[PDB]
Amino acid sequence: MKISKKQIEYAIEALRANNIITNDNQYPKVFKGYISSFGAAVIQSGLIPAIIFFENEDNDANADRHKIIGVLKDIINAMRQQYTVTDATILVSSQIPANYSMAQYIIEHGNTDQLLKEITEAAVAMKLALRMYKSE
Amino acid sequence: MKISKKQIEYAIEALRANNIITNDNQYPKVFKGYISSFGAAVIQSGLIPAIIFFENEDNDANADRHKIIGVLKDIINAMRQQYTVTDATILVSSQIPANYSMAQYIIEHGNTDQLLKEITEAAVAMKLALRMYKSE
Amino acid sequence: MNQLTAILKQHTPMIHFQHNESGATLRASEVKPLLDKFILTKLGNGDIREGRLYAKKNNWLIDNEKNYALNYKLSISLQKKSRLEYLITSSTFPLPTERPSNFFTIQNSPYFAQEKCVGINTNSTIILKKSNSDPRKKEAEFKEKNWSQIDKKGLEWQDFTIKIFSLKGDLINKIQTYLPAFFICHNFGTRNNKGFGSFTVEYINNQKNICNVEDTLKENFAFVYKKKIALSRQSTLDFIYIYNQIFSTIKKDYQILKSGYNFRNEYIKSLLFCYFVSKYPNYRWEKRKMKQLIKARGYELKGDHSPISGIRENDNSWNDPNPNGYNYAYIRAILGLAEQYEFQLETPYQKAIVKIKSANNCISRYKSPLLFKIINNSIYLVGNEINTEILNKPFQYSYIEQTKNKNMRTGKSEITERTMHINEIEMNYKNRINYHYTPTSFSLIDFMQYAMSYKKNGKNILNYIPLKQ
Amino acid sequence: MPKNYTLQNASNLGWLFYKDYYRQEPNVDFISTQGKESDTTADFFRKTNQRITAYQLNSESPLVAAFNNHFGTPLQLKTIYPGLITGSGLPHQTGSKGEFKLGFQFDYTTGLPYIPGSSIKGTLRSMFPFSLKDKGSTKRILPEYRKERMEYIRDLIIEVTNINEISDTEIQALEYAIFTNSTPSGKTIEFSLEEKDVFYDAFVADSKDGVMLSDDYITPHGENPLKDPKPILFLKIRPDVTINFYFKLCTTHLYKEKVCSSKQIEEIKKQNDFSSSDYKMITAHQKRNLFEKILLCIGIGAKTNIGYGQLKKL
RNA sequence: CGCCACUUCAUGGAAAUAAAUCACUCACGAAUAG
Repeated sequence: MKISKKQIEYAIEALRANNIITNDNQYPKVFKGYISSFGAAVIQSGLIPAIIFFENEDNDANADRHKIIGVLKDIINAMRQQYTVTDATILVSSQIPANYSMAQYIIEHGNTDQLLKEITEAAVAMKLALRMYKSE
Repeated sequence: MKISKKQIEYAIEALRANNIITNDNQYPKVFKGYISSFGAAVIQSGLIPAIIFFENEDNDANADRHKIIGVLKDIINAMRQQYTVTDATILVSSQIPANYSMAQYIIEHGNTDQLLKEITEAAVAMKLALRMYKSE
Repeated sequence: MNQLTAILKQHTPMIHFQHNESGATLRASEVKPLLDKFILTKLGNGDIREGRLYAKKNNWLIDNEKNYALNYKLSISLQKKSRLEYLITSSTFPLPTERPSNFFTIQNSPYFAQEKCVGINTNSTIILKKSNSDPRKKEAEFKEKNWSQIDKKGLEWQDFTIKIFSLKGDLINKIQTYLPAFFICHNFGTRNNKGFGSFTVEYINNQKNICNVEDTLKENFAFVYKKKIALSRQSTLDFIYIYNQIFSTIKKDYQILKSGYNFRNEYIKSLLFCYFVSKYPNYRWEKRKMKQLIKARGYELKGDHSPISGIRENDNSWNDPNPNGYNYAYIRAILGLAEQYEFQLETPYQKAIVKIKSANNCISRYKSPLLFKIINNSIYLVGNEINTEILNKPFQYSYIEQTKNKNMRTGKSEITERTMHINEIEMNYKNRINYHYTPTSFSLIDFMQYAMSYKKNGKNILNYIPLKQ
Repeated sequence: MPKNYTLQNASNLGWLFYKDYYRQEPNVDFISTQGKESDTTADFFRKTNQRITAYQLNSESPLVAAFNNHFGTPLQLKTIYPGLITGSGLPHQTGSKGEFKLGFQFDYTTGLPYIPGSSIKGTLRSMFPFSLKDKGSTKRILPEYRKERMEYIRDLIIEVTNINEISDTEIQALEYAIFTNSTPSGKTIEFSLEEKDVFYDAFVADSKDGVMLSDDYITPHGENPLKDPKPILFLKIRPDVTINFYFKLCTTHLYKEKVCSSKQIEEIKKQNDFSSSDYKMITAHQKRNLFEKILLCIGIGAKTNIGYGQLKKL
């Protein structure tokens, strides 16, 4: 496992797009813990349980916790955008619909290893990209 | 990777400049491990993840681990100076702005081959120059 | 010393959700937080913040910035595993003839949950059955599995151990000082405020504990009220009979407090009602508030006498209050928030239901601000002041009509959701005291200065000896 | 499959609890907000929890017998009823109703509930004086911590072994030899392979007449006493369950204030200068007694301040 | 005495931190020259 600079760029763009990094290049402190907990849940419980937990918006948490799932979808979409025709025959290169539920997308597409690898890549990229910024 | 004396002097000046060596020629003992581990992190994780890890200032580290990234930038900038400027030279003798963090610079300027070589040599110079001082 | 090994006595049975283990005893999950709160309150001489600073200075806190927790280890273990298991309901039913020795029934109790386990349902612990000699006087049968699958049991055990461990000696000394007061002041369990939590500590570190219950109650509570219940002979036999008398008396008195008693033939008005209609005579019942609009359409409710107005006399008014108007607030919210009100329509065939919600989803709960402490068969009623956060907060009332049908090939189906279309009084029908907005200017301390002083012939309705008031 | 967890007919408890727990059935929804609170999801999780808490362990179980053969004789203790909780912080929740919201520690290969040896080591060391590092955020707590722990461990040592006098330096050396297998000041001691304290993984050994796992509730009533509390469901080890504690402990020799190995202590004894007032010994049996007393005092697991994971002798 | 329920189902914190970053030995040996 080695995270590419392109993945970090996608993570930065997605964090800015789903209103996580402010215009002052700062983020709420709880999102680092959110991302670490998501990684731990993914490895321990599974993709479906972790994505279902962090896709919730009725959660009374201290911040908009679904934003990391939105950033995940944005990173995966950007990754699938740069897929080659050689890759498109083996990998599912389709862009994940924006309104579509990420957990529902995973479930309807089985539980393929491709989605798990993409989720793990994007989670580590989110971790590093958040580490690049300051936490106020 | 032979010892480059000029890079050693650059490392000495940068270590003094980024408040690592005290007025009495001593440094926090943990910085030895920081310098030693940075090269391994670059080799076996990637340059961007290693820089992001060592540039973070929200760390639970015994000292200011981010000072080594500033020293690295100072050594790299000193090497960009005294570059033989000619039409055929591959090396970009453009100095890294102080306002830009090191992680952003490699992200925005996507010619990592020069940056990787410079960062590796600067880290070797760092480790070799840290040995002139007391390991308190 | 670094260890505290106390032996404590059980006075009233504990309702325990995890009763399926023979080792079921007091849960330290209730004791430790409440004991920490009590200890810090005593440290600050009545103030929790000052006690927190005290524990902060002496390094007794697990965390010095976030929480109230103190650094010690709580362990509660049973010495002898024999348990006396009780069934706790709200009504009185015929006792079974075949019955395990551990099983006793406290039928008339404040704890009204799990009332359906003494029904005719096949899931009822004691299945009721018609009698053959008399087509009345229901028969009782015991189902072992149903008693095993009950959610909550009332348990009484012998003397058991509470062990307190800490490496901080001064905290242990202060715990030794304050533990008898803590147990004399707090109850643990479900519906513990009504008395299913009563414990006293006998031996602290193999030393008898001479701690006066009256003095500790006087210290830690705003008002303490003693009632000498007539222990008709016995006192050496039938602790079950003693429990039945004690809890029937508690149900009697607490139903007297915030409601009436339309039972057999004797009527005594709600003292919670009588307080508000007397002090600034504008605030009236939420029940009479509710019954007014049900009769606004044709829906005749069972009963012979109209809803009460006025403090006294035998007056009845199923009609307009007066030309000016009347003040309605949720009077019964302060003495325990309620959600759903059944109103008995004339025909059994259907019911009418009123359901209450915060109207902004803020106040979903209120534990009764009264605590019932029973120590060595003596009844003490205690309490601090109410939480002012409940005062002046609105509520939204849902009006539904529910009906049941008699079998027809499947069974009972109490399912009609017609959702009564009563016209609404409107939020802010007056200044924000109309139908909601729990009454302003209440005082619990003066409420019981008022509650047990009432009625003709001079005898107290709640024959309580005022100890602290 | 039903009771009597065996290598032949039984589902892996960890697999059931973590992998098969959140499986997607044709008519079960826990993605949408309606699905998580619906009674269909509650029934699904109730069936899963029944399957989890429907397993027993026999005394003569081949798994536990293999554990005994591999790890030497066990130290058998019993569970009090808060229950026993380990690995509570592991991520296990989706926001659904009727599901276990807390993590549990399951052995991967066997599926039997267990306490990792790291937990045993940390719990045992936590009551030794030098379990706290100086750092600089510890500075204020460090003096008092060491004092109380020194007194406690001193009384325990005088209780368990036939030594009438111990010192702070001797306690420091004993603790560092037991846990770090080194000296308090860095450098190591030439210890034999046998002379090394190993803390194996404690295992569930006997659920006598009932299952080994139960379901329990912690209901944190909020800081606002006027709002609705949160019922939290988790999985605990049942009371009256035999937990086997496996250790590989040796005999510790203390001459003067320093820890000596057997090879050094033989030569020290044979030296013409010797002092029985300076030579102290803690037998592996007395070390096991000390560890057992510590475990009885403080217990093991999570929520131990609430009481979870306390033991008596079997 | 007769009847009867509705509620609530995870948040906050820690997300790695220090030690060792190569060490020792060999760094040319013979033959051919004189």
